[PDB]
Amino acid sequence: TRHPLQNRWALWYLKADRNKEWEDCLKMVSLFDTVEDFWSLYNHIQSAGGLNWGSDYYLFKEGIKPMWEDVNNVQGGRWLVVVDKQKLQRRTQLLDHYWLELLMAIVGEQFDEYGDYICGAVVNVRQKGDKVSLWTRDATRDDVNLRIGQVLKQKLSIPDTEILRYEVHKDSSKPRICL
Amino acid sequence: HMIRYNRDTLMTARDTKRAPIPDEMLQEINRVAPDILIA
Repeated sequence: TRHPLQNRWALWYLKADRNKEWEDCLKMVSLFDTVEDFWSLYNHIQSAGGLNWGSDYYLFKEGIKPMWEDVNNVQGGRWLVVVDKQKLQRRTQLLDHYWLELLMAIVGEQFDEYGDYICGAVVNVRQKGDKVSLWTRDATRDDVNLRIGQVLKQKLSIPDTEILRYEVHKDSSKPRICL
Repeated sequence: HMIRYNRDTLMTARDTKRAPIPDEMLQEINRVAPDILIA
């Protein structure tokens, strides 16, 4: 069987190593461009919830480096979701729900007519609070980023109560949108 | 021009998947990230 994806995606893995710099812990694990290979990959690697504290997964379109300085990210920003309210297994379960729902929404091109503006997704597994982020290309496009944020909240069942922040990458070196 | 797969379609494809992981993928995971490999 073969269900081709609109885009070819690269999964990256940041291995926590207290002795090494970010760039020296990051590895491009695999590229994939079908539904089958997406699930083969996801099925055979640790879920976000099974990673050691300090680890990251990144999923970015092929050719986009998972760093804000990349030409495809530099004028862009991210929607940020922080997972820090719940505890132990409930927090872990919510983290895994957010990450996989996000990955499905991305590779399945579910962000209405704005898929060209999606760069990638990032999960940071951290003892103090996990972070799940959706990175977009152009921080000046409020129309794009607002709609993308709405879909994000819908897909991940993020309550109207919890307010998501869209942060501009450049400013990180105060949210532009709150939702 | 747009290829889309909704949630139910993707999940159904996972639930009914029987084909194994391509060997090239498995070997790449083992090469660069053996510690996250599940089998």
